[PDB]
Amino acid sequence: MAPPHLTLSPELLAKAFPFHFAFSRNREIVQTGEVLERISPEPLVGKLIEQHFQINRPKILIDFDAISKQPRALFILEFLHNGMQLKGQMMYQPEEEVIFFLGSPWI
Amino acid sequence: MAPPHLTLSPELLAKAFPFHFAFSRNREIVQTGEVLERISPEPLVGKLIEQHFQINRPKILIDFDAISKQPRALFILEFLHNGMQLKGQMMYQPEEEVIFFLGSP
Repeated sequence: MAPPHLTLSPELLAKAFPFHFAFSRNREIVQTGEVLERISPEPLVGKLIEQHFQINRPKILIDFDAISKQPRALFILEFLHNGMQLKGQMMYQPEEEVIFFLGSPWI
Repeated sequence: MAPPHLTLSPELLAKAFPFHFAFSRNREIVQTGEVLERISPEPLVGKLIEQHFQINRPKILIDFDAISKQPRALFILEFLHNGMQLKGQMMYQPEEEVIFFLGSP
C-alpha cells in the first residue's frame, strides 16, 4: 500500500464547506460549517436532523442506515428555517460512526 | 470558541473527491484521488505539478505561494495529457504545509 495520508483539518473543512453538517446514528447533529450555524436561529449542534432539514432527493426518509446505503446519490436537502436547498454527497465515516453532508446551496 | 472537531479521514476524502490532489511547497504531488491516478498515463505522486497540469484560471504562475494567495478564486486546471479540465478550489493547510485542490471536471 501507498495509502492516502492527508486530509483537511476540521477547521479547513468548515471554511471550505461553510454549509456542511455531520450527524450520528441517533440522528443528532454533531458538527456544522461556519455559515450554516451563523444563519440558524437555533443552535444546530445537539439537535435532531429532522427538526432542521427535509430530504427532497432521493425520495427517502431521513434515516441513518437508509442514507448510509446510498454513497453515490446526489442529495438535495431543504433547510427548514428559510427553505434554502442544499445539494451534495452523504459520506459515511465508520470509525467515528457519523455521516458528513458536504453540501452547498444550489442555484 | 466552539471549534469543529471532526473531518473526513484521508481515505474518505479520496472517495468523496476522486479527482483531488494535494501538493507541498516543493510543488511535488503528495496524494491524489482514486480516479485521477486511473486516467493518468504515469503515476502522479512524487511528480512535480507543472509536469502534469497547467493553470488556465486565474492567470498566475504555478508556485505554491501565489496559489496560496488566491483562497477564494476558482481554479481551472488543465491536465496536460488529455486536455481535460478540472475546476475547483485551492485550500492551504498550514500544519502539513500542503494545498489541496478539490476539483472535478
